[PDB]
Amino acid sequence: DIQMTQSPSTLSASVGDRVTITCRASQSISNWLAWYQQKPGRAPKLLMYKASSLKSGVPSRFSGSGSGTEFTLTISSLQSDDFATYYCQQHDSSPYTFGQGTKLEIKRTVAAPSVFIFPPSDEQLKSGTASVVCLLNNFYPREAKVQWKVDNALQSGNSQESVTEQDSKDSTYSLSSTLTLSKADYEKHKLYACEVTHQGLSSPVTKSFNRGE
Amino acid sequence: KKVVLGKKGDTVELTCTASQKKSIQFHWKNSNQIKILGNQGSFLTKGPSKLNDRADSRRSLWDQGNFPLIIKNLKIEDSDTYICEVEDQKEEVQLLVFGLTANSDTHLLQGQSLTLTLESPPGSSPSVQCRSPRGKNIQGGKTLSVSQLELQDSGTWTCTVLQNQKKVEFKIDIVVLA
Amino acid sequence: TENFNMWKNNMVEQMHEDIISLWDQSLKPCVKLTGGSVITQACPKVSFEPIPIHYCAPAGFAILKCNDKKFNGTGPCTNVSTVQCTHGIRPVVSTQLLLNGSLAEEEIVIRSENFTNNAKTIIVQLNESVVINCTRPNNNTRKSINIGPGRALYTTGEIIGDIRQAHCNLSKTQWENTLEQIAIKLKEQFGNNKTIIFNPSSGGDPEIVTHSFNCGGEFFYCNSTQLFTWNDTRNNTGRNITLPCRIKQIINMWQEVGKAMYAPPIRGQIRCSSNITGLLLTRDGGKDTNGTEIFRPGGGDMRDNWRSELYKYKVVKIE
Amino acid sequence: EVQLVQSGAEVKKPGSSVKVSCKASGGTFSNYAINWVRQAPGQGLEWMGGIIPIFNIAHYAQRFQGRVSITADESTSTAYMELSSLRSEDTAVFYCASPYPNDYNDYAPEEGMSWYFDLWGRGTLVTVSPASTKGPSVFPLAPSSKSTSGGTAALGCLVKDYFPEPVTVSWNSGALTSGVHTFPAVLQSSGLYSLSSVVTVPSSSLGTQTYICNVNHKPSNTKVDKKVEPK
Ligand SMILES: *C1O[C@H](CO)[C@@H](O)[C@H](O)[C@H]1NC(C)=O
Ligand SMILES: *[C@@H]1O[C@H](CO)[C@@H](O)[C@H](O)[C@H]1NC(C)=O
Ligand SMILES: *[C@@H]1O[C@H](CO)[C@@H](O)[C@H](O)[C@H]1NC(C)=O
Ligand SMILES: *[C@@H]1O[C@H](CO)[C@@H](O)[C@H](O)[C@H]1NC(C)=O
Ligand SMILES: *[C@@H]1O[C@H](CO)[C@@H](O)[C@H](O)[C@H]1NC(C)=O
Ligand SMILES: *[C@@H]1O[C@H](CO)[C@@H](O)[C@H](O)[C@H]1NC(C)=O
Ligand SMILES: *[C@@H]1O[C@H](CO)[C@@H](O)[C@H](O)[C@H]1NC(C)=O
Ligand SMILES: *[C@@H]1O[C@H](CO)[C@@H](O)[C@H](O)[C@H]1NC(C)=O
Ligand SMILES: *[C@@H]1O[C@H](CO)[C@@H](O)[C@H](O)[C@H]1NC(C)=O
Ligand SMILES: *[C@@H]1O[C@H](CO)[C@@H](O)[C@H](O)[C@H]1NC(C)=O
Ligand SMILES: *[C@@H]1O[C@H](CO)[C@@H](O)[C@H](O)[C@H]1NC(C)=O
Ligand SMILES: *[C@@H]1O[C@H](CO)[C@@H](O)[C@H](O)[C@H]1NC(C)=O
Ligand SMILES: *[C@@H]1O[C@H](CO)[C@@H](O)[C@H](O)[C@H]1NC(C)=O
Ligand SMILES: *[C@@H]1O[C@H](CO)[C@@H](O)[C@H](O)[C@H]1NC(C)=O
Ligand SMILES: *[C@@H]1O[C@H](CO)[C@@H](O)[C@H](O)[C@H]1NC(C)=O
Ligand SMILES: *[C@@H]1O[C@H](CO)[C@@H](O)[C@H](O)[C@H]1NC(C)=O
Repeated sequence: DIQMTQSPSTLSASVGDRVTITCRASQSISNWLAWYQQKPGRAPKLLMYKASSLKSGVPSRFSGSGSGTEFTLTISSLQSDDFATYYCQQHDSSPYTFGQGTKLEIKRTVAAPSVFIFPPSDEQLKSGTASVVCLLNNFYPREAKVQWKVDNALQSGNSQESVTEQDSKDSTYSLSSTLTLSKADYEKHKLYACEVTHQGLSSPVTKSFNRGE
Repeated sequence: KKVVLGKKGDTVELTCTASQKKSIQFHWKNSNQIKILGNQGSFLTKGPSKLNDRADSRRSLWDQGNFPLIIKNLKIEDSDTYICEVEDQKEEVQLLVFGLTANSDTHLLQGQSLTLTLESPPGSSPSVQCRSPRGKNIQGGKTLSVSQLELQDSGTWTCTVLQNQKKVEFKIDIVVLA
Repeated sequence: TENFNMWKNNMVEQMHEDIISLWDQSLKPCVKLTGGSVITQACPKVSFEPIPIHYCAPAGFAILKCNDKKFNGTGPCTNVSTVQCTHGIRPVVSTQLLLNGSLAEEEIVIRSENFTNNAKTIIVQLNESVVINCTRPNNNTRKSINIGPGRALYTTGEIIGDIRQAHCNLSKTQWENTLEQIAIKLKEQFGNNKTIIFNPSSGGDPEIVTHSFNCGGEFFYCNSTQLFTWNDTRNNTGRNITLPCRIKQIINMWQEVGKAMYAPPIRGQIRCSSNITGLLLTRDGGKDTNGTEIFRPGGGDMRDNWRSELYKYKVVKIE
Repeated sequence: EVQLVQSGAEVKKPGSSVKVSCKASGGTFSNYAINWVRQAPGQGLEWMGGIIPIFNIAHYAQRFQGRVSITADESTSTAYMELSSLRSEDTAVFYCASPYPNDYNDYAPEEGMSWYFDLWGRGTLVTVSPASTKGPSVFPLAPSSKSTSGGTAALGCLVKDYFPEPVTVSWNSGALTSGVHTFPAVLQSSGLYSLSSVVTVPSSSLGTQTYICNVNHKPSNTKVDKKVEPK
């Protein structure tokens, strides 16, 4: 069976800059490849088939090259309508395998992530469980691993991630993490935190709260 | 000579096996020794046979060395002695085709008689042996009729025709009402 | 003494497994169906052409050709000769008719494994090759261009005919005189008092019922009914026999048991002119059929196609 | 035109079965080779199975051998793909792709046979959750007195426990275009959802003006006019 691999995974690309994507196979598959674009929450659409042949109604800035094992997707100029994900399919033999995926994003100055915390109300705790929100507003790059430190004891379970894509405002990100423990595991503890790791702001500055006023 | 019983208007499957699990050239001839089915290499052939198109074979099993002969919708004239000349070591098999019916609507009144007329091939003498939902066995030969037909006889009857330690169970419907 | 046996030969099995190996490297199907499981793959069209072959014994062995007029095909020969390789042969995969092969110098020669066995095919080798012209016309696309003052030069491409439909041609006169010659050799084999009749194929897979073959990377199927209908007493004088054919995508593999599907025809024209070197026949007797024998087209096993051209050869050890 | 039409959004509790549809708007049906493709949330494309144009043969990937059955309905010109024995991991989107329908009577391409996907279904999301239709439980979120961000703080409206999707969290049909971050929904440990629609405004919005996060949910017609209240 054929294994596909793209490069790079993440792509901090600027505007207008000429960029090239790769895809390597597990065996010689001739010139039978295809490149797909897919915008967020939308069906993928074919641009390049036959490894390099363009299709009717496809822009000219897109250029497919290569054969055998190594392949490349090149783009001359770059507009604001080409920031999607790209997949390599291999229409050689079944089973048809696809690519890993490469997110083409925008680049800007390394924005300082914003640490902020939301106080959970009692209509939220006196109903089922407890809520804790360490919201990060406007930062960069996307790669910013968050850690959770409640009661000093390192957290290793009940923490979920949830980010948003890049907006057409200032190309920034926003995330939010939460805990899934009730008022029983709440009264038993009093100290909290959420130290996020990132090169933009090294020092683990954190915002938290204590039981009551 | 093996034997197989087949029901008029039904599919049957004559079998034929060579030693090793390999696909080799076979054939099927009747009493007059006429081609019915063969195989040129890995293709299927046919013959001038009466069942020119009613024959077939599961080509998937040819690779395992089993060369069937599947006859479907068979009448009665066809019941003969079939030969499977495979690689010199030919094999024979006898085909018998029986069938039963009534010469009166199965929706009978209480007491009336019901005459089951059987269709036998010109060769062997069948051995009829009916059985109600109750189980009252009646033995015959060419025909088999039931005298008193009670009300608790309603349901389905199993008239099994035996011949040569092999049998083919039938299924007739009987409705008695008044 | 040196006994020959063309039917229990081993070059025939060797060549068979080699010729199959050629195909499975120079002719890939868009999807093959064998052993239940199914594989589909891209299938770039290619111009496959029957390319001559010499059978060559390995280091230490020799092949033996028997050069006797009217050879049994089996049984001790007298005027034998040694070789190293066989004269070039064309590996024609075809049914009902053997093509582009060697012929008899003298008269027609019918050979069989068992004449009385009606389940055994009858290899009929001709002494005079009949020519067949098969071709898919370029009838289909209707292009044209408007020429005039102020006229730009575009081309209007629209297809109007069946891009899969072809036909072959045969000399009516040649073929008739050919059949009447085979019937002569048959009467001098089963009896002069016997009557001869040719009749179409009984039934079965498409490849057998209809004279199939490969030409230009495409698979033909030719309704050879006009060919084998002749009752001795039945385009009468000097015309041109023409039979219907069709390119198919879905063919049943001859290599093993199964089906395969290939890409649609290619643009342009597809033409092959070949020699009818011989025909694969088959007989059918049913406990004495009054006093008349019928003969149908056979074929389907490619060992037969090989055997027709390896009947004089025998490989042996030179100890 | 010549598009492909897919069926709506499916909600299934584990252990059931669902059969998705896919009609071919134009062309000729026998020319289509409809293959089904799966895409799990936050994951890449994955092939599943398809039919063979002039065979009726349907082949599937080894992963989905005895679980999927792809059928073709000639009468209505629709293709179906049923999925048996539903678990939680099969939550995904199922597109029906297909190489352009070239007329059977047409000279062969250079690819021989086109196994690339030209046409794509709009998308059919299939979520496997145990829970049934629940109303979006809205909760308040007030600003903090000890703010050290940059003068500007942040309020919000933490919508928790709802099902199914979607659920638009607009503010007065457009209260502000800056700082509004309507995060995506996530499945809790159970079978519900939880997003966090927040926004950043000047610290001078105590009582001069405050926005309301009007939360809707047409599938259960639940509405909420929760007014944001500071502290
Ligand atoms: C040959 O002659 C017979 C009549 O004697 C006729 O029925 C048959 O159709 C003719 N040709 C064949 C063998 O089909
Ligand atoms: C040709 O050889 C065969 C095989 O032995 C044998 O039947 C006979 O010698 C010849 N043919 C005839 C006329 O029977
Ligand atoms: C070989 O066989 C033929 C049989 O017809 C015989 O006539 C001929 O003399 C032989 N060859 C020679 C030249 O010895
Ligand atoms: C075809 O047959 C003719 C004799 O009619 C022969 O001269 C020619 O070489 C043959 N063509 C080939 C090479 O098969
Ligand atoms: C073909 O064989 C016959 C004898 O069967 C012979 O008379 C003839 O000369 C050969 N070829 C031709 C047509 O010259
Ligand atoms: C030739 O074929 C007949 C078919 O009836 C068979 O009976 C006979 O045994 C065969 N002869 C030989 C060579 O054994
Ligand atoms: C058939 O084709 C050949 C080769 O193209 C040509 O020489 C001949 O005139 C054509 N006519 C016949 C005899 O079929
Ligand atoms: C195409 O031309 C051939 C002769 O070259 C003819 O036999 C056939 O009928 C034609 N097909 C049509 C009508 O397009
Ligand atoms: C075959 O023969 C017919 C005779 O009318 C002729 O019209 C046709 O063009 C021939 N086919 C070819 C070109 O081989
Ligand atoms: C065969 O067909 C051609 C037309 O393609 C015709 O001109 C020729 O006379 C025919 N050949 C003969 C005489 O058999
Ligand atoms: C035909 O020849 C055979 C030779 O065995 C003979 O017995 C028979 O009487 C002949 N039939 C006719 C038509 O007289
Ligand atoms: C061959 O000839 C007979 C003559 O009676 C005919 O009935 C039969 O259909 C033909 N067989 C084939 C191959 O269809
Ligand atoms: C070719 O074969 C089919 C068999 O069904 C027959 O119906 C048709 O008439 C034949 N065509 C010819 C060559 O006349
Ligand atoms: C076949 O012969 C008949 C009888 O004259 C004739 O009508 C027809 O033109 C010939 N077919 C062709 C054109 O080959
Ligand atoms: C038969 O041989 C000739 C000459 O080599 C070749 O041109 C033709 O294509 C061959 N026919 C077949 C069966 O492909
Ligand atoms: C075939 O059988 C019939 C039986 O009535 C017989 O009269 C006839 O002469 C036979 N055919 C011939 C001419 O051999």
